[PDB]
Amino acid sequence: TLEAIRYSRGSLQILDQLLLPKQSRYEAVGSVHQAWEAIRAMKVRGAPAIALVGCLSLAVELQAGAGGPGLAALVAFVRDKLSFLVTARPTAVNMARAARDLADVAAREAEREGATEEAVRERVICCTEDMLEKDLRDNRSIGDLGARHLLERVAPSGGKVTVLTHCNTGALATAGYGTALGVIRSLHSLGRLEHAFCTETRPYNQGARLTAFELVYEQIPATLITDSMVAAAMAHRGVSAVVVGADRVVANGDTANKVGTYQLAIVAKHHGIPFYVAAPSSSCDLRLETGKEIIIEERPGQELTDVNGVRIAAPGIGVWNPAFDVTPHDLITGGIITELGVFAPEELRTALTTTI
Amino acid sequence: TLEAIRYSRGSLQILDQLLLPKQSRYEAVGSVHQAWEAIRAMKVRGAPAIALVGCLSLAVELQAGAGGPGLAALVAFVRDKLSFLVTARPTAVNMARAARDLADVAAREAEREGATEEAVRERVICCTEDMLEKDLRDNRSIGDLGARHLLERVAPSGGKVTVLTHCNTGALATAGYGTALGVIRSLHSLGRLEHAFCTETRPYNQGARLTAFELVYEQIPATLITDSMVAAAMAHRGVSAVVVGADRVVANGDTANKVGTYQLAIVAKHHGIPFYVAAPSSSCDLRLETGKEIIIEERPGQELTDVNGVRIAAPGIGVWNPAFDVTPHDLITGGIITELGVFAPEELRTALT
Repeated sequence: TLEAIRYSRGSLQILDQLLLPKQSRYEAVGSVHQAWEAIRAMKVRGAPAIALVGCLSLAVELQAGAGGPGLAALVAFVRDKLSFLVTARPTAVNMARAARDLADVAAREAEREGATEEAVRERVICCTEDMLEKDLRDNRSIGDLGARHLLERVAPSGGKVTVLTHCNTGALATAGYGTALGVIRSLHSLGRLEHAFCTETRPYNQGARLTAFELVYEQIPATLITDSMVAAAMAHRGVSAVVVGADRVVANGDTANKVGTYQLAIVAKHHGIPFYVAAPSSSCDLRLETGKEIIIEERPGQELTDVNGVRIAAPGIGVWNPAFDVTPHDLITGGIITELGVFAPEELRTALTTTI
Repeated sequence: TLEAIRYSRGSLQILDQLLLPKQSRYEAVGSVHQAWEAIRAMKVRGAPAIALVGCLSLAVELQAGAGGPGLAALVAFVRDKLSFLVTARPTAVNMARAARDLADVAAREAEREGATEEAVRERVICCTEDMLEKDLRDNRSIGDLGARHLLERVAPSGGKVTVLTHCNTGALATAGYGTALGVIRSLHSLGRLEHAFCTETRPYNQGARLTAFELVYEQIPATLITDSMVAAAMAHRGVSAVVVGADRVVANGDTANKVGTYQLAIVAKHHGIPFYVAAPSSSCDLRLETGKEIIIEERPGQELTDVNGVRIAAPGIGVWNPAFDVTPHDLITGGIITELGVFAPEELRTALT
């Protein structure tokens, strides 16, 4: 119901994150170029959402009858818009990945016997619409499967749970519903969520800005705390499970995620509560054997020292501003929640490649 | 060293913390009333510093020939200003503690045979100056004894250390030198400090504002990080020890301190590095046995949701803003550093009884 992407045939709107959280407002995305400019201006947030916004905007152009006339002029049209869509924010694989599928889908269809301009046009549109429903359905699965495994682990006989989360993994990082925040939604909709705790997530503040927003909007009983209150909250506020998202999960289950996650896992262990990572398999990168092989992005120190255009920190001080940390898999005590089920880290590699 | 208090007989100045960390400005305090206002204004921070600024301000007035005349007049004068000083900012009980003792000092001295007005005047000034020296010399023992113990524990083979700290515990929270930051200063003078890490310490941002300022000022090699960055810094930036301050230490060594401290202790233990609480014995409270007797103050949520007059947090979210958490003595693996030296939590009661 909370939608950062609104799409219907011939109609695409996006929620402008630049205006959040004071104001929630939608912007109409008329063209591939508008999507490109919106993605780059960071109105659209989350690699899976960014991918979906670019491809959906192509389908709007196609619905409008853009591309061609011809067919090879239309395949050419599609491939050009995608490779241009890949240019917007090559932060991540999602756009490039989706571009291949569709472009492959167009080619296979154009290469079909009796192929026409019209067949390719609709086919590309329909697969694009398949993508969107697929992300929504997947995120729903992560939330439901995650909520179920968690209840079985923590309160199997009935009884509510209190969940603490980190950064933003909800409707504002995805097509809709979210991952870790999806799990919270499912618990809540089952009437089994006592309370949700969300951290500020310095220095980019996605937890204070975006997660708090979603929880208020959903009228989910929630409390915001600082990153540094996480242990006290586990000790004195009855937290019984921790669920986080992932930037990247590697083959052994080591998980790169927004910084503070590795701290959360340590603190969860100490208070003996299960630590869950919730991520789609498209977020699991099975090339890397270990979290060692992950480069940690370091961002400019000013982004840590300054907030809202004003420097808070003392002048001259050195700064370390890693965007992420890596959580070793032995701390992922709850599991890794995917659209294909919840997995113990040692099981992840084999389960992803051998089950549908 | 950095001075938030510059005092000479007949001259008192204070660093204005409001203008930090962008500017350094020193303000004269010629009167008890002026000190009272600077304290209300929060130009002066740290309970021991507040108490000293007030007592020294009376000392400055007492140097002025102010108070009296007679003897019994001067005592009432001293006692009136001290009781007056307490009114400004009573959350810190250090001023109230100081007022009694000084009032007791003026009285005890007034009570001597052959008493003179002059003898009480000077005595009260001299006592005030002794108080300042004691705070300074005590904080220095905390730093020196802490650093020597920390080095023997962590780098017995020689070699430099990297220390991570939390909130502000330096010259800007004390009379000078500081406690946990005093330990970092002492490691630095010994040439044994590789680096210092200081946390932001949300939501009042003392580490970002004040600690960073102190470290830069002393040209101590230092790096500021967020509170959520602590685990990654231990694991990947070679932290060899954690040293923090204390709001309060109870008899078993359970320690109440600026929130996030309990988190640091957990994370420190994970990475197998010693956790140190640095606190003067005057901050150790033998009346409570156990951390379970400590009541945690919760501050207003707007102080967490807003930075610098602007709401960061989304509208309508509930907020928890405890000022402190309590660290169980089991996690204090380095020890408790007092002006007498480093104590294991279990040694502490008999050491201070």
